[PDB]
Amino acid sequence: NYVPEVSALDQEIIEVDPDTKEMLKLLDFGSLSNLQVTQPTVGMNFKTPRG
Amino acid sequence: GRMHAPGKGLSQSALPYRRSVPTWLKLTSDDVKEQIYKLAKKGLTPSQIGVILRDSHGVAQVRFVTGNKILRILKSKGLAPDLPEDLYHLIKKAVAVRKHLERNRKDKDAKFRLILIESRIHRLARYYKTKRVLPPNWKYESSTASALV
Amino acid sequence: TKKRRNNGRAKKGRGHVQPIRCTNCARCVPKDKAIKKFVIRNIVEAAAVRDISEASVFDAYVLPKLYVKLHYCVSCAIHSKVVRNRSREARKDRTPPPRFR
Amino acid sequence: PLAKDLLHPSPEEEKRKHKKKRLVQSPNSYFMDVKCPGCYKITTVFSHAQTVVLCVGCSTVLCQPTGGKARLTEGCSFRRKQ
Amino acid sequence: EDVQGKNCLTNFHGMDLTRDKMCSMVKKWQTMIEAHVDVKTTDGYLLRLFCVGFTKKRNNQIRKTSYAQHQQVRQIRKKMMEIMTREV
RNA sequence: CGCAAGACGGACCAGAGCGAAAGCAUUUGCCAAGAAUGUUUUCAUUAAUCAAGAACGAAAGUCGGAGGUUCGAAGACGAUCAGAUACCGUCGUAGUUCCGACCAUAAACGAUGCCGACCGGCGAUGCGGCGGCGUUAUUCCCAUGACCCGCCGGGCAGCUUCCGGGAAACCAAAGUCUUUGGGUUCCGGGGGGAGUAUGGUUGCAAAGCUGAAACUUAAAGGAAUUGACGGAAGAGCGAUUUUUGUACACACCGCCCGU
Ligand SMILES: [Mg+2]
Ligand SMILES: [Mg+2]
Ligand SMILES: [Mg+2]
Ligand SMILES: [Mg+2]
Ligand SMILES: [Mg+2]
Ligand SMILES: [Mg+2]
Ligand SMILES: [Mg+2]
Ligand SMILES: [Mg+2]
Ligand SMILES: [Mg+2]
Ligand SMILES: [Mg+2]
Ligand SMILES: [Mg+2]
Ligand SMILES: [Mg+2]
Ligand SMILES: [Mg+2]
Ligand SMILES: [Mg+2]
Ligand SMILES: [Mg+2]
Ligand SMILES: [Mg+2]
Ligand SMILES: [Mg+2]
Ligand SMILES: [Mg+2]
Ligand SMILES: [Mg+2]
Ligand SMILES: [Mg+2]
Ligand SMILES: [Mg+2]
Ligand SMILES: [Mg+2]
Ligand SMILES: [Mg+2]
Ligand SMILES: [Mg+2]
Ligand SMILES: [Mg+2]
Ligand SMILES: [Mg+2]
Ligand SMILES: [Zn+2]
Repeated sequence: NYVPEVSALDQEIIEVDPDTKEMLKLLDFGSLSNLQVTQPTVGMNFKTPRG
Repeated sequence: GRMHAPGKGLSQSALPYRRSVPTWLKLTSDDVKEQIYKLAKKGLTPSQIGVILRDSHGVAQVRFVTGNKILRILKSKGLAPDLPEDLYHLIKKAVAVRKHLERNRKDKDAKFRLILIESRIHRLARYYKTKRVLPPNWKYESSTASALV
Repeated sequence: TKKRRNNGRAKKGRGHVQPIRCTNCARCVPKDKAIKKFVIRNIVEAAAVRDISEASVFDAYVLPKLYVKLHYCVSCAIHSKVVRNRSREARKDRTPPPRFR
Repeated sequence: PLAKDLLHPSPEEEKRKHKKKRLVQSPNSYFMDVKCPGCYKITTVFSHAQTVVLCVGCSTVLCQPTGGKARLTEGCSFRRKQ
Repeated sequence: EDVQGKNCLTNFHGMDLTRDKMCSMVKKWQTMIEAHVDVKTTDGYLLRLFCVGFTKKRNNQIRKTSYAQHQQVRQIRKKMMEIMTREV
């Protein structure tokens, strides 16, 4: 039952995507100060090259 | 599916629910009828007239504006062809295939397609005889076909 | 009793496929059914590589490769052991054997 | 699955279906007002036109037909109707 | 072409590629386009030129094959023929 | 190093495309035809399946012309063998190639008629259209090609599922069948005799289509299981629970075909 002194979930800044921010806003949680919006990846290439 | 092909396509037109002429259209029924008469005198089939009216003059559906179809307007005016346009096109295609086939005796596919086209011609001719659009003696003969169209 | 769903060939949506000749026995076998093998090897073998690299007049002269396309009928493929029988469940697996180490 | 309101599809559901497979048929086409820079006349053009549309006043090619839609000539502006 | 006292003098007669180069150029999931022309030089030499090209896979491409449609192949072949004609 | 003839279009070539099916692959041009997609065009029931009757129809085969490279039925030889009149090797005639007339048969197979409706997911792929960040080429600009992410419609298929079927093998059709009726064409009635005899009809011929009876027999046959052989490497109705094939089960010393 090892317990750290501080929580690993505690972060002064948490990075979110704009879509996550919109989802939070729809649930009237857009006022959080810990959130930081990061620029999404420009290129949409997430699939393994078929071959 | 197709009458003479295995294909089962679904491509066609979908008319809107509303039958009312749109507000922006400034044309009257008489002006549309005059345009139809001028296009017919120029020598255009009703299908081409409808295409031109749709593309250029913003006339989506003449039956919605004038209350009548193109062929009925032509018949009332008297500028209507003796035989229907679709039968005319079928006979013209049969004539073209037969003219090609006489110079190419070994083209069996042309013979097969000519048989199919003539079957469609016979179907349409029988239908038009039933409706008395054609006299009950009109016959499609290969020799006469060139003079017919 | 059908043994395979594809009838042991790769014909789909067509009627006829031109036949080829078995490299081993010269039998006529349809091209889609035949067992194909692309062989890329060295002209000189392992010992010949070291024996030739010293007698060459060039520096770091690359030895040419041999490219061959081989076609086999079912009997010759099975007899030569390039193809083996598999279990009823293992027949369906059409992944190429893991030659890449 | 096992629970879907067929009477009230969402607006995005009905724009994703085939035009004939909707609850009520509706075309995907429209009419537009087009203006060329040379000449001031406004011409009504169907989106899926099949003929070359020429400006009556000044004989300018407004659009060229293609497989799906008609492409407007460079420098021509258009606005949808209604 | 001529002998000048223990000196054979040669002239251009042809050009070709090695067997392994051609065998390694041809691969299975792409399109090959070939063309040939008959062109006469200004000094009377008549030549027959052959050209071959292969379609290239894109850097970020996920599709296994790289096939050109028939009209694209015809355009490419015509572009080959005109360039080979205008350079001889 | 050249010349000549004839036949075939390798690799690219894929569970990819086209065609009613047979079938279809060097470049270019001409000729006619076609599916799919797009459509706020036109006609307005014109449609589906089909006795009679027609067009096409691999290979082989037949009759006239032209060519005959390769291969090669028949045939002559050399081997092998107890014996080979076979398999193997050397030659080699019709044929294999083109034109004009016949022939209408294939395991001509998806061993699965066509038209229409409904009933689960997933990822690709070919054609057309629609939308959208971003990389590349047309020196600039749109725009058009090559990629990338999606949507829709036809098409060839694949994986998965206690949708439901079925004797099972398996099948998203071979489902929506004792809770049995959407339309329609062909077609089967234990195993042999036998697709034989005869009559008719078509063909130059070979043969094609239609097509019995007397008589004989208690089984023949399908799918799957456990064994035995081989000159091979909780779940199922239920039997039942190294791979593989089997027409064997008195289990290869088996079974079985024709003189
Ligand atoms: Mg029909
Ligand atoms: Mg259409
Ligand atoms: Mg076949
Ligand atoms: Mg195989
Ligand atoms: Mg097809
Ligand atoms: Mg080639
Ligand atoms: Mg009949
Ligand atoms: Mg033949
Ligand atoms: Mg023959
Ligand atoms: Mg002869
Ligand atoms: Mg022999
Ligand atoms: Mg020989
Ligand atoms: Mg038969
Ligand atoms: Mg088959
Ligand atoms: Mg059958
Ligand atoms: Mg698809
Ligand atoms: Mg396609
Ligand atoms: Mg596309
Ligand atoms: Mg029943
Ligand atoms: Mg019986
Ligand atoms: Mg009996
Ligand atoms: Mg138990
Ligand atoms: Mg049980
Ligand atoms: Mg066996
Ligand atoms: Mg078996
Ligand atoms: Mg057994
Ligand atoms: Zn072989």
